Amino acid sequence: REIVHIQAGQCGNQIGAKFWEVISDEHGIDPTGSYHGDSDLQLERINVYYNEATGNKYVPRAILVDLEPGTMDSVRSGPFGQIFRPDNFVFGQSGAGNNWAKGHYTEGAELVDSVLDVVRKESESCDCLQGFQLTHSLGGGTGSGMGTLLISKIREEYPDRIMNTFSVMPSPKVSDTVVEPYNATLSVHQLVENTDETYCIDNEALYDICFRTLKLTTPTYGDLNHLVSATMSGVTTCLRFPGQLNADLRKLAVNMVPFPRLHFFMPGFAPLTSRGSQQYRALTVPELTQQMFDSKNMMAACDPRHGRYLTVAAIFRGRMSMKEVDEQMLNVQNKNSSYFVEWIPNNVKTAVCDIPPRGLKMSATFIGNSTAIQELFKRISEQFTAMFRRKAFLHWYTGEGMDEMEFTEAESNMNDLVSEYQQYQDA
Amino acid sequence: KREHEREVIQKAIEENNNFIKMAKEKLAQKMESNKENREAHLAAMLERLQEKDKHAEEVRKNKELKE
Ligand SMILES: Cc1ccc(-c2[nH]nc3c2[C@@H](c2ccccc2)N(c2ccc(O)cc2)C3=O)cc1
Ligand SMILES: Nc1nc2c(ncn2[C@@H]2O[C@H](COP(=O)(O)OP(=O)(O)O)[C@@H](O)[C@H]2O)c(=O)[nH]1
Ligand SMILES: [Mg+2]
Repeated sequence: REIVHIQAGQCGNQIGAKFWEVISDEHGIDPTGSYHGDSDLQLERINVYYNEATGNKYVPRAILVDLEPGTMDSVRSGPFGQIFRPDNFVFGQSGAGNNWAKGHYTEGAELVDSVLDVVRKESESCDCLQGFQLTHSLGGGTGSGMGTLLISKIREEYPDRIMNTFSVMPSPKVSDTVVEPYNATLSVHQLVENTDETYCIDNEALYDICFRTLKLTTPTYGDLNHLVSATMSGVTTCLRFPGQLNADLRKLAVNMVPFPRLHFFMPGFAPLTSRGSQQYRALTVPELTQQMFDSKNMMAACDPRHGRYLTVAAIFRGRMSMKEVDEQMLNVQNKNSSYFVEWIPNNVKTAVCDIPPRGLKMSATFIGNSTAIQELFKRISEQFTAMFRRKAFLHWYTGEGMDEMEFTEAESNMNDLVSEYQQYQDA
Repeated sequence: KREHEREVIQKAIEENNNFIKMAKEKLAQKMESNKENREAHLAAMLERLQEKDKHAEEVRKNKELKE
């Protein structure tokens, strides 16, 4: 059950690279591709993400995409930069200028076919391809515009594989340009149609977690991406290690997505750790359970008490009592059962995996399909219309051939998605 | 969606071309109208200096006629 990973633009390749660092350390693969681990749980599911090369080396099934060479030379220089298959660096030279239209229609279209060539060569070496995971942001031009172009073309070539994304939402608190709300709205329009599962990673929440909880007065993308790679490691635990469940991307979609358009997940993580400084008291199972449901541990800046949980996945990591985990999970439901829709029975499912993440004895990853996520889309929608009602900054997009109409369509699809979430929060 | 994608990029091309074309024609129109104008103001200046010479003939012709 091979997964093909794609990472696109500056943000997508920065969090992409951290992901492969983190899980590589977990599977005991070193920066040259050689395995130097102790357990065999490490290698039982290694092929979900790694291709095996002659010499018994492990090479990520990862395609690195950008319209600029900058960040990708950074990856290739980074610690684990040499583990990536070099044919899988597909990049242009012009960049995308934080402009969704350039990534999706002009610059990106020039490059997309050679990206699809690498994707095809990766797929054809797969016994049973599950599908794809894309890391990208929605606020720039490459990961946003070209990333959603790739998804639209991958779905045309592989209509029956699962399409999974980690999508970083823009925020004025960690903002590169004023046009981020435009790019994000155009992208959400694509995501609603063409993905099965998207983890909404809100730069607004990562910032607030760094500032309030981690006591970092000046968060950097480094501080944010530490949180992102711990979440990405947590949510993919079930794919990468064996459980009582034989977990894959489609079973996840089947159990998490009751209506096709409502596939935007709130991730959460516990304990929240800042980079570098470790703390030496492992959490207790009661503490993991309480924090991972705490709004302060959510990676989408949405208040879960303002919505209802359609479904929930919880993945505990470490040596712990499965009896006590079952007990604490049953306790949080039965105590706050009003926040779980009553018309999906037993909509909370929990897994435990023996291997903890690096530097923690106990961790818990939360994946929520909450109607509270509409708060994120409302936020971006308000920022969009503030500019769009004055046509501000549109010339950057009409200059690439786009029409106002296409903005009106994307905004209106995103507002329907908001209304569709409110439908089921009252149900 | 593919046909829409090629329409958008055809439109960007068509707009860049139309902008280059119109700037090209605006300029040739200005440079031509400006040459006509400058030449007409000079030709009118010479025309009346050359009238000064016809009047200088007329005046020298009178000084012989009257003698
Ligand atoms: C309410 C609910 C939620 C999920 C499931 C279910 N059923 N099968 C699978 C799931 C999820 C899952 C969720 C939590 C614990 C273990 C499995 N999952 C998975 C796949 C890939 C991942 O990266 C992470 C999780 C499966 O493979 C059933 C009901
Ligand atoms: N969390 C996080 N967000 C990022 C990072 N780099 C960029 N972003 C976000 O992505 C947006 C910029 O888009 P970007 O992906 O850099 O443009 P691209 O090169 O065309 O893909 C900004 O709003 C940032 O908030 C990063 O390393 N971490
Ligand atoms: Mg940027």
